[PDB]
Amino acid sequence: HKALKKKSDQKKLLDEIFEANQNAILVKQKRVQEEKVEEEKIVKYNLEKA
Amino acid sequence: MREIVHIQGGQCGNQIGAKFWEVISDEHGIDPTGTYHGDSDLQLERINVYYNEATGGRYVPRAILMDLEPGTMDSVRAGPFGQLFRPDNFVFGQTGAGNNWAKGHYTEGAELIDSVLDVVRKEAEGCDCLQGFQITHSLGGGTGSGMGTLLISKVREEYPDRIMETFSVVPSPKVSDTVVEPYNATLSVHQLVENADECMVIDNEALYDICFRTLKLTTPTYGDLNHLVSAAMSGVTCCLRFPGQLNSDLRKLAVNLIPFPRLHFFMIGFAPLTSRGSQQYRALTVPELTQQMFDAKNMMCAADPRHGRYLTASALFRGRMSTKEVDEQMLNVQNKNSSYFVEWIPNNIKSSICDIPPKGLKMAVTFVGNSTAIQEMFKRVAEQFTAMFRRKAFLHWYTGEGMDEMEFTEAESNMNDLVSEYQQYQDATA
Amino acid sequence: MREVISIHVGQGGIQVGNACWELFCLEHGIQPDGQMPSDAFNTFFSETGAGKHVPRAVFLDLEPTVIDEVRTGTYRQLFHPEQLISGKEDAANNFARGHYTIGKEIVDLCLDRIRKLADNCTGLQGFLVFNSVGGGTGSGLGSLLLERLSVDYGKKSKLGFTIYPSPQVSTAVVEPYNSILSTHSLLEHTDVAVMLDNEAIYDICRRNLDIERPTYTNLNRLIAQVISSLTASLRFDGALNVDITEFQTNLVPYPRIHFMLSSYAPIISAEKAYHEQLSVAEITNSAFEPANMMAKCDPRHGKYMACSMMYRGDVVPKDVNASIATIKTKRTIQFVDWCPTGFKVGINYQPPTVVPGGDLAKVMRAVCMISNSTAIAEVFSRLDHKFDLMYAKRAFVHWYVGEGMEEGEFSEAREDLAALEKDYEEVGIET
Amino acid sequence: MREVISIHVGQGGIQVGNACWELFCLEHGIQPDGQMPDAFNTFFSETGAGKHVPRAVFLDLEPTVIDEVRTGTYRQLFHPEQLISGKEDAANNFARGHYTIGKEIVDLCLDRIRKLADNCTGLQGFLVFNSVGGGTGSGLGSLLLERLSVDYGKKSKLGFTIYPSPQVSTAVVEPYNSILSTHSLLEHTDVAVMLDNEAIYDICRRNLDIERPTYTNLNRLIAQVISSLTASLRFDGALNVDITEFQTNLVPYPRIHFMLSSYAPIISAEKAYHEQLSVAEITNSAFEPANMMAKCDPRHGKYMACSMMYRGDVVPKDVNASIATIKTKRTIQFVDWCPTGFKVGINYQPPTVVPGGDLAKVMRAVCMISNSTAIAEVFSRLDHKFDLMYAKRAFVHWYVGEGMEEGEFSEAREDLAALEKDYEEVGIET
Ligand SMILES: Nc1nc2c(ncn2[C@@H]2O[C@H](COP(=O)(O)OP(=O)(O)OP(=O)(O)O)[C@@H](O)[C@H]2O)c(=O)[nH]1
Ligand SMILES: Nc1nc2c(ncn2[C@@H]2O[C@H](COP(=O)(O)OP(=O)(O)OP(=O)(O)O)[C@@H](O)[C@H]2O)c(=O)[nH]1
Ligand SMILES: Nc1nc2c(ncn2[C@@H]2O[C@H](COP(=O)(O)OP(=O)(O)O)[C@@H](O)[C@H]2O)c(=O)[nH]1
Ligand SMILES: [Mg+2]
Ligand SMILES: [Mg+2]
Repeated sequence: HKALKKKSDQKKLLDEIFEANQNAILVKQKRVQEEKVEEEKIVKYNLEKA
Repeated sequence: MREIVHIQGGQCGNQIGAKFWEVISDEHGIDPTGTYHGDSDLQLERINVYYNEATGGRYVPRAILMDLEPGTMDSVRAGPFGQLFRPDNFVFGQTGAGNNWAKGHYTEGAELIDSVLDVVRKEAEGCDCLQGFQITHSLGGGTGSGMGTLLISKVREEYPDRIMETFSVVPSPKVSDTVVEPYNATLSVHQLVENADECMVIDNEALYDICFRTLKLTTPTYGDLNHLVSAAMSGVTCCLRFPGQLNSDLRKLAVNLIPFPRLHFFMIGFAPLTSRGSQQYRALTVPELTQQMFDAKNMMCAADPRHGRYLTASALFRGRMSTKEVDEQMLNVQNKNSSYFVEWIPNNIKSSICDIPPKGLKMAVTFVGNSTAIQEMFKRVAEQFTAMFRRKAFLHWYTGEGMDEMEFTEAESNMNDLVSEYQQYQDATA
Repeated sequence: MREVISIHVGQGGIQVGNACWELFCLEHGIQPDGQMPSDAFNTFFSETGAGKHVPRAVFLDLEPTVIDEVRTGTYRQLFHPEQLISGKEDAANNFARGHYTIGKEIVDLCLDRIRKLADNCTGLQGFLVFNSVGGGTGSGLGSLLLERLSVDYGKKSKLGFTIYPSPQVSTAVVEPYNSILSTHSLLEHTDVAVMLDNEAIYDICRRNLDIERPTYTNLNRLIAQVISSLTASLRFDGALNVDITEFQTNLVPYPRIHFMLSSYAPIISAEKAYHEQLSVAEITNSAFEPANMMAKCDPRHGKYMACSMMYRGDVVPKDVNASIATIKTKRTIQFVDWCPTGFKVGINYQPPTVVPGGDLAKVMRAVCMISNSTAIAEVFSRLDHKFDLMYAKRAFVHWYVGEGMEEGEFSEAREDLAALEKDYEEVGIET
Repeated sequence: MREVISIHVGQGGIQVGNACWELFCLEHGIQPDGQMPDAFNTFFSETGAGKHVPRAVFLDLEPTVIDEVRTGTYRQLFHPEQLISGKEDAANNFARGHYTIGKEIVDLCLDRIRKLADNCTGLQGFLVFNSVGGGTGSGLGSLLLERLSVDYGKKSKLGFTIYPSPQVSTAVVEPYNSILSTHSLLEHTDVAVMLDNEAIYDICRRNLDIERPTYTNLNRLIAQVISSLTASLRFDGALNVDITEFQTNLVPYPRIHFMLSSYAPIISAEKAYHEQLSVAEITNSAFEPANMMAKCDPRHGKYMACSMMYRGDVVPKDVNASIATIKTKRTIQFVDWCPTGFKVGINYQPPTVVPGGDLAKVMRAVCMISNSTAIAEVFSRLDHKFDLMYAKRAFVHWYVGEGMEEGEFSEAREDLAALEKDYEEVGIET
């Protein structure tokens, strides 16, 4: 029973630690998008100034 | 009373003990759960020799399992009767020696053996009356050949009055599984000759030959080899844990078998071993079984016993018998092959009888023979050792872990000497 | 029955107080309107009798833009209408303007609000203050508030979360003067002072969070997370609780040395924390890593005096002790000779909360460390050098002389800085 | 509780690490995403949930292969900060990768290695994969070996180097960096396995019946060899062998640590099952002079040692019977100072088969690692090729302009000459 309890607690912790990785799969995609947005802003600045 | 405690180390020793205690458990009728379920009253009256008692009527092995790697013990614990062993006696390392005698005897083993020595001394002090110690090991593995003889030494200075027997598996040149076998066999024999009260040589190639030809079975296995070894081991002490016409302990055997203290390397044989097809053929009788015992082909070794003269012989007959034609057949055998018997020792055969036969068999013989044919394994091992050492092949581990070539030279000289005087008495005449 | 009062002065102070107040409201479950969607809130909030909760915070500024933005934002119904003190004229980065000219007419109303708020509390733990040091109005108002409070209340504890300028990155050109003046003012009047420079947090966001074009909101959210980790012990049950008064029992050997620097872990993007176990050993190694320090200083350049560190989550004391043993065994970190043990540990059960739309994710284990070490002399030395470079030619001195400040005020601050550096040097040597 | 860390540097190293990692995942049942739909601990580590993070590191200064790996189906399997990718390729220059641009990457590599090793508690050792005919690969491998030898010390490292073919070459300056890397690794690598491409091409042509082979087939065969080598640590067997149990049985002297591998059987499913694939015929095919992955003739020199691993349902008596026939064979002769040179390992797990591959599955497989004195020919031809261009100081300026000294080639030449002299001295009988 003790082994079962420890294994179950560990396994639930695992399903909880499937999680501050997927979050910045999303967030790192967002950061790459924001860097590309900064590049687009630079392009717009150059075009308008020219 | 007069009990003995088991110590096994290395993969080979562990797997030998695994079948040995399965055999002894079936012999005593003990279930794998440690609960007695025998039918004869005698099955319990001396069950204390190999078992300690725990509360609840349960019986626990008095065996200590030790190794520098935990894989073999973790595997055997899942096998049949593996739950019997006390987890406290299990001691294992985390690195391994890699079949290297230097690593197994100097660096890791010296530090590790403290806990197993603690458990050994505790178990020995717990025993009512200590009779002796028994070790099972293989000389072809460096780590085992190291710590086994190391523990032999440090049990020896502590208990100099007790008896000790080792079952040594030496690497034969026919079936070779490791190339550094000559080195570790050399280093193991050099220390074993100094402290071994008794040593019993076992050869896997001879096991292969006997399982091929005697049983005539198609696919031999390490399980069959272990069964044969276990039956032979149990026959050594059969009359010790069950009654016989002649009570003859291990120390009886020591008194009657070793003429001089350094000649304590013996050869074992068991009978009967019959094929399944010929099992219903054989006419189980004392004369046929004892002649089957003295054939050179029944041995579990490579040394042809007809190439030399037996210094002495010992037969442990097992079953309900009388002694008369037993004795007369002993006399006939000693008269008929008198050329193969060294002359300055008249009546050089001991006979002992145990009243209960082996489980599954009405009549059996266990033979131990001290002969002048054993020089051959030592000679071939020394030849291989010197051929591989003359060019300093693979000596770099042994040099890099604190040991030097002077110890190798001393060991080689020591066993060369040993062969010299062990052959010397073969040519001796009165 | 325990309370703490929070002070936010200056543009940066208000912007970080707002950030900490979204996080506190989310953690306590309080809606933006202040109502209950459906009693540990008593540390930060007060019950009006029926319904909404009034935060125990005060906002001060002489520039009304941020105050108007707060009063027109979604949190207009939360704060009390008459606790957001707003002036008319900004000090324009002048410390003398905010300390002698226009802050005096506002500090009276501020003390009125402070005493009105303190009369409600019965188990007041102390005061926290937030202010940007690189701003004249913030520095002057904070210094004046510390001066008045130290005589109004006396032994009550005050903790200042000062945001010192970066070693080379600067927004203004006259900030060293008011930074040194405010440091001189607060040296003898602040019990605890935490360094919160921006360049280190920029580097942290760039490396761990992988944030390449950051803004002030992320910095304020990280500061809010640090504050929540520090203050969670007072409002959440834990196996080993630590109070505010239990800080300079362990972190401040001598009254003069009360400046310390913080770090948090795991400060990492939410990309590689599910794919690792977040073991206590590796999180406390990341916290102790010099590159993960939240203040731009090198701990390898000086000895360690004390470290008070708090875990929140399902951490184990045995694992914490095992990690501390490894840290002590490590050779790259050395403590001072007269301190055999310098680690104070706290344990809390509540995991950190996550804000929607933020950068940090939800984790079951976190640690916040507050370290006082002898390596912080470098920032004081570089600030002194920068101040001296401009004070050699008496540059920009007229802008402070014309606001009522005497000429000799800078000399005493310089002497105090030199004495403080000498004190650090004397403490840092072994016996 | 045993672990091993794998290093993959260079384009060929990455391409062979990928191939070995599909095979390991398939054998352990790990999905491409990693999610399982405890023997894995040898190669993988519990990352908590689902997938298992491999104990591997990837290094390259050319980001194309790294981007391909990170955009392939295995993006979710590998950690991103262990796939270290640079910006500028060394352009086949050993000096560029050893003195100029690899030094700014080696610090991050050592940090990653330390982070990976801190998790492991029973670290067996390190394996390294690198193409010798590439400047960046050779330089980074040499630098990593030199740094690790002082960072960890006695930890074992095994290098699977892919030496250039005797006549088939892709570049024109590869002998220089090959000799330089060999000089660097001679005193830094415990075991070095030759894996030249021409022999594998011949094997694929003769056995796999493929007239248009590519690098993927070679990488799959290398992966199968690695799996056969490492299956003993993660699968139960009647006779287990560890990584540390190699150079007691394959390396007589510390300088001689270069050996070649052979595998059997290699056959397609269209005609694999028309024959029984008996142990005798597979071990004869393995010993055949046409079945090595190294383009060398064993009939031109003596044999020093051979350690061979069988996987399947092998019988030890069958192994001994095959070894006896091999010893009886006259076309294969061992050196005088080596009576027994065969080491045998046994594993129960049959090899796994990859869908869409070339090799068909086998219930019986054997993989041999042999060290012999005939390997001097490749060193001699590489020395001749190096001298041909070093006579006129061709292509020396490209290395001199990268911080490399002029005399660095002379000491490598002297070391190669001394190594050849050492082989010649070892190869003579007493
Ligand atoms: N970390 C951080 N620092 C800030 C922030 N806003 C302002 N600062 C700091 O504050 C300094 C300038 O003062 P401000 O906060 O802009 O304004 P102030 O403190 O009210 O002083 P005045 O400019 O005179 O009104 C800058 O050098 C910044 O370092 C912020 O949002 N985050
Ligand atoms: N067996 C095998 N060898 C390869 C493979 N790829 C490259 N090589 C060997 O590597 C040598 C050239 O180096 P590459 O692997 O192409 O690239 P590199 O090792 O990173 O060195 P650089 O070319 O400077 O980047 C060639 O001569 C090949 O012999 C492969 O997939 N299989
Ligand atoms: N009878 C028998 N012999 C074995 C078995 N396993 C190994 N051996 C023998 O033991 C030798 C190798 O011993 P080894 O495993 O290295 O011993 P260790 O180093 O102490 O673990 C081989 O030559 C085999 O002949 C077994 O299961 N049964
Ligand atoms: Mg302002
Ligand atoms: Mg390349």
